[PDB]
Amino acid sequence: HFHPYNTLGLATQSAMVGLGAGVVAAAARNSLATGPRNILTTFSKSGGVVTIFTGASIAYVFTYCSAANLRERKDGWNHMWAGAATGAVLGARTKLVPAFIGWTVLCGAACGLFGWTGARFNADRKASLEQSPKGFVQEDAHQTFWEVVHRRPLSLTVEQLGEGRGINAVPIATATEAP
Amino acid sequence: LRAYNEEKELALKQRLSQLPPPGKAFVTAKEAELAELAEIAALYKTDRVGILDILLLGNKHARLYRDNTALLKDYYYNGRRILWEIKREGAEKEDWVNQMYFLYAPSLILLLIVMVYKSREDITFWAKKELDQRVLDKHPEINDAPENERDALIVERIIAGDYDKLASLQKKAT
Amino acid sequence: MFLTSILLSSLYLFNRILAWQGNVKHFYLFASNLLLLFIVVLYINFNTFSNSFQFNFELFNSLNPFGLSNSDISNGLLFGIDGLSLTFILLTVLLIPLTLLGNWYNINFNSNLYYTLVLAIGLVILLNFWALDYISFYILFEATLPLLFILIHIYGSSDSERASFYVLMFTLSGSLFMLLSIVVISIVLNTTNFINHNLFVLSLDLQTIIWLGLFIAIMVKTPLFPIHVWLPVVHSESPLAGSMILAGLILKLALYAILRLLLPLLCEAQILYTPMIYIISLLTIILTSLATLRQIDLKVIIAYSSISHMGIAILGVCSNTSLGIYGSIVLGVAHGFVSPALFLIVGGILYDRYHIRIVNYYKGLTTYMPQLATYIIILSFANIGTPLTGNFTGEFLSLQGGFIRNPIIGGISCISVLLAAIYQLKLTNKLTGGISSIYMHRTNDVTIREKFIMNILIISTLIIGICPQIMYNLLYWTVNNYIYII
Amino acid sequence: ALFTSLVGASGLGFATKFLSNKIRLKPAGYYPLGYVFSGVAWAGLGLVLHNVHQHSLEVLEKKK
Amino acid sequence: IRASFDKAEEPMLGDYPDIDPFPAQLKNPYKKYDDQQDRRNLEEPLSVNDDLYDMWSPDRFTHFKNQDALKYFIGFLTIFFGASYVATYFVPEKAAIPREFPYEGLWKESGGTEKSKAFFGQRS
Amino acid sequence: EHQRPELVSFDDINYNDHKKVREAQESYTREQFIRLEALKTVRKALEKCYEESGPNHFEDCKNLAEQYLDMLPTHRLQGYLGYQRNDPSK
Amino acid sequence: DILNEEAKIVQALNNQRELTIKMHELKREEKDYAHSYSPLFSDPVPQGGSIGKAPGSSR
Ligand SMILES: CCCCCCCCCCC(CCCCCCCCCC)(CO[C@H]1O[C@@H](CO)[C@H](O[C@@H]2O[C@@H](CO)[C@H](O)[C@@H](O)[C@@H]2O)[C@@H](O)[C@@H]1O)CO[C@H]1O[C@@H](CO)[C@H](O[C@@H]2O[C@@H](CO)[C@H](O)[C@@H](O)[C@@H]2O)[C@@H](O)[C@H]1O
Ligand SMILES: CCCCCCCCCCCCCCCCCC(=O)OC[C@H](COP(=O)(O)OCCN)OC(=O)CCCCCCCCCCCCCCCCC
Ligand SMILES: CCCCCCCCCCCCCCCCCC(=O)OC[C@H](COP(=O)(O)OCCN)OC(=O)CCCCCCCCCCCCCCCCC
Repeated sequence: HFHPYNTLGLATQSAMVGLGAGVVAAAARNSLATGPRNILTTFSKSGGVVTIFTGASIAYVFTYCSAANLRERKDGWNHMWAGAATGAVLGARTKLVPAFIGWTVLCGAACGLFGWTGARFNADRKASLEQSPKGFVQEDAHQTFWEVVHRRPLSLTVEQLGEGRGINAVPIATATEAP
Repeated sequence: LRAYNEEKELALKQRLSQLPPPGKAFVTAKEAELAELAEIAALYKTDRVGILDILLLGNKHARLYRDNTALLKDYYYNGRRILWEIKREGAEKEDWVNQMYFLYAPSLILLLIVMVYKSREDITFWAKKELDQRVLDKHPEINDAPENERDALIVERIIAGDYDKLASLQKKAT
Repeated sequence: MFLTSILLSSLYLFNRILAWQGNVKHFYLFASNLLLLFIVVLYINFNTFSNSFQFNFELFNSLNPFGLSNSDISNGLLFGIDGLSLTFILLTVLLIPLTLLGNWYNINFNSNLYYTLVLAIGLVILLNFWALDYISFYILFEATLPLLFILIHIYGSSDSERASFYVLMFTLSGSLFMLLSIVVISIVLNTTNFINHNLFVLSLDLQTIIWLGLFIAIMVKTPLFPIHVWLPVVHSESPLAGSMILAGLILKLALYAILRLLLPLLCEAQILYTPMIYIISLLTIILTSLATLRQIDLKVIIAYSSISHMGIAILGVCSNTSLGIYGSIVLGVAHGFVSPALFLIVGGILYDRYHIRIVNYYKGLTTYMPQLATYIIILSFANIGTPLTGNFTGEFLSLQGGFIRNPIIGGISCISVLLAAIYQLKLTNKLTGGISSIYMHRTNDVTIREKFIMNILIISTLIIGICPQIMYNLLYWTVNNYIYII
Repeated sequence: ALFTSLVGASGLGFATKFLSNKIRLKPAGYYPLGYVFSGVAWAGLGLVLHNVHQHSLEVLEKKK
Repeated sequence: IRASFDKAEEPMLGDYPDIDPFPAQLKNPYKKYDDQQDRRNLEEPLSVNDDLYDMWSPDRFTHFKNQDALKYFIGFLTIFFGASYVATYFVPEKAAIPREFPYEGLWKESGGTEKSKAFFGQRS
Repeated sequence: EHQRPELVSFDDINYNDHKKVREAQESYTREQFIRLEALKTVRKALEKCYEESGPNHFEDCKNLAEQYLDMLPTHRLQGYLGYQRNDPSK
Repeated sequence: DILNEEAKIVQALNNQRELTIKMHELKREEKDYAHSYSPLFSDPVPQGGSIGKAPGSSR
């Protein structure tokens, strides 16, 4: 089915990557600047970039792996919880409570909308319309995604929708027949 | 239809050039200056041209016209607000009442009349007649009854049998 | 040659009426009144006994780009009606001269511009109900918005700018995701069509995605609670005809679009989601009608009233019942009658005279204007759900259909009869009674043109109120069409 | 039809000449002969596009 | 200022006078105002949440404190239902039998079937 | 003139021609209206039974009342979409 | 007379639907070297660079 994650291993890999991105962005901030700057103002007038990269990396991957491990499935919700943790780390830099709540909620919603579309910038090859079976079914078969039919099985309607509202396993007519 | 005169209309504009603006011509809170303007208000009220002239003639005449009617229009309504001017009667036709009482209102009454009589052809009248027809088709012997009995006899069959055929359309269920 | 000679004659007659009369407004009234005559003659030749689309015509086909096309292969833009379309067209076309009437003396500066924009918006929402492709529905669904932007921006209150922006912004932003969903339909089926589209079945996981993109656009246009946000300001800072055409016709256009576009091919989706629609419908009836009580401005109250009535309307549509569908249609048509009369009462008789819309100035309008106060009360009571008016027929059959599908949602949906009365009569007794206001100097009684508009918009509620069967001859197909009870 | 395409493309030409008169702050019928000129030019573009579409359909018929 | 929601509106207002909310009814009626019916002078600053302090506002009784009146109302409520519920115990029995019915309790008469005699039936 | 169009069904027809699908659609629709007029006829007869009977309507037309309350859940407009989108026994 | 004019339009739209599905299949179909490169010189085989050429270099 699935495979659980190594939260400590993926977290320390991301911590090293965020440390590296912080050093690169601090050097790019020195060299693209004005005023008296030296070799030691890399981490002095840094603007706190290495804290941004480090905290965002560790929080997103730790909350993503922990939420994927306690739910025992991988879907778009884990990106929502991880993006909420990222928004918590980015929103604590502005030391205000309603700001913080806004950063958490909106960053979590944006990352959940990201992770629900596949969590990929690029395309998936087998899932797109162009590389998948489309059009009508040629004979009767299990109608896969992207396919059209004329008539659907009623057993599927009872299994997917329910046995309730106006919906029945037998139409209301021949359930009421004279013999 | 009717016709206008060019020279009268040029003389109208020559009259209008020596006249004050509409924002001055009545703001004096009589008949030395206020008696030439009510003439001009009747000149607005009278209609200079019909349909045969507007199609066939050029645009210089039409521009001269439109300037004349705009100035006469201001001299009519400003004098009606401050103070033919010095009357007070009831009979009058606003510009819209020609084609709202005589075209909008009768077409709306025509929409009412066609909705009311088009409601005769409804599914419920037709379905009642059809169900009576099916009962008369299966059991024709109630034809032989007199007038008052037959309807009642039809009801005794409507209760005694469904007469739908809706289980026959759903032949894929059984 | 004949139909081209008609146009070459009529454009010439137009140019001549321009050269001789400075306004056009006579010719615009004449044209829209002729459109009435034409559509009712189409109603006479309409066959009610056929479910079919009777008067079909293709535009912009390959083999004939300019005009009608009779070919074995069709890729243009289809157009045609059933009963369900035609009802709204009737409600459309009798509204169009009245707004052209409604500003007959208000607009002074640039007449021909304003009346051209108002008639052009009315023609676009005529052709909205004729359309038969998904794309040809959508091209004209959004043709309105430049005309609405230019109309709200140039003319209005002091706050014309922000209101014209919001009518572009929210309406656009919902309509884009609508386009996303239309594209996803048009690449699976390879056919946008209002005829065949109940035949095709999509996967439940694929209906699950498509339906969100259409439904959030209908959430924007029939303003349900998450985005009900542009509606009071685009009314409260509109001119008169823009507000009338908006709240009488655009909201009912999205009420039409939830029937025409969603209920045929999203059925198996639609059952899984009726509780979400009932959440949002009850939550936009309760919470918008409660926000009406704290209002300082006067056109804004009738705006939030329109929100509450459309919130009642859409839970008859998604009710999966004959009663609910018919009640939503009779609510939509009767609200399209009663509501522009209320925007006339706040905007025409009461903003043309005093030019300020704050409620606190207006008191005791009876003793100087008795027949206006007469109108204000009998249009108040027609709005609530007080019967023999057609608004109650819509509210009643909609609440009944909403009680079928889920009874507990109908129990709290039924208190809307109370909540819709509170703010409306709270406004009505403040306008009607008291010593006449020290701020308002006495002005003219209601003129003949305003009384004309009012008498028409009140008789047309009362006829539907006394007998709602007068338009069942159009809908008895389309009440049975959208029902999915296996 | 060939004829309606001609009349409508000439109508597009009348629209271009009208809008070009009216950017110039001229009257509508300022230079009336230019309506004929532009209408015949845009009608000729209609001729060309209609004939190209004829030939493309005739190529599609020959693939059977 | 005086009410709690008026204090809740305070951090929103900016360059607005923040005056004391006072009821337009509990103004005395005999002082001459511009509008006697509104009880309001021509240019008088309107309060934070005015329409609760309007003449068209609630009636706003002044003879009882509202918490006290809550107690008195619920007191009369509770004493009536408690007195009636306790007086259900001190009741006398009646002197007649509840009356009987022919044809086995008219069960055929009130619809009924021999298998449904218990649901549509009387005392016999 | 009381014309009677012919009944066709959803199952024998091809769904690729539109002439037969629309006829089956209108047919199933109109049959629901016929079935509904049978319901309304029994409601009219039950009202006449009650008004003639007076006090003994409990036993004069227990059967007509039970007939009406048994027909009411199953005799209404149901919709062609539910039968044409889904197939029983497949 | 209205059901037949339904069916004419639906036939004319299913014709366009099949026309599109065909013309979308015709794109992803692979194409010959004579159609998708130069028509003249239909071989991909080079024999390029023949002045000091060695026999046995052909394969
Ligand atoms: C309009 C409002 C905005 C709506 C935004 C749309 C985004 C919604 C996306 C939904 C959708 C695209 C459909 C969208 C088309 C309409 C687009 C509308 C406009 C687009 C703007 C992307 O579905 C995504 O869902 C994500 C989670 O929800 C998954 O995340 C990831 O999870 C991990 C898994 O490995 C990743 O490892 C991880 O990296 C991610 O965490 C992705 O796997 C998946 O691609 C669905 O696509 C997919 O659905 C499945 C069904 O199950 C289909 O399988 C079919 O069914 C089975 C037999 O029945 C058989 O398997 C198969 O034989 C058959 O093929 C696929 O065919 C496929 O196509
Ligand atoms: C700018 C937005 C983008 C625009 C995209 C859409 C462009 C629309 C352009 C307007 C032109 C459409 C209206 C005229 C076309 C219909 C004329 C016609 O002849 O209809 C033919 C139809 C059947 O005729 P036929 O099959 O030939 O048989 C006749 C037997 N007696 O006969 C009929 O069934 C009657 C048809 C009635 C049509 C009523 C339409 C109401 C609106 C009319 C004015 C539309 C102008 C709108 C201008 C604003 C642009 C949207
Ligand atoms: C078997 C069970 C038995 C149950 C019995 C117990 C039932 C108790 C529930 C009582 C509810 C009463 C109905 C509430 C709405 C009544 C509205 C109303 O009457 O407003 C009156 C008010 C004017 O009154 P006033 O100014 O005080 O005095 C005037 C005399 N000079 O008019 C105004 O000022 C207009 C503005 C205020 C309008 C009210 C706005 C808020 C409405 C809240 C409605 C709440 C509904 C749900 C109630 C839940 C109760 C549990």
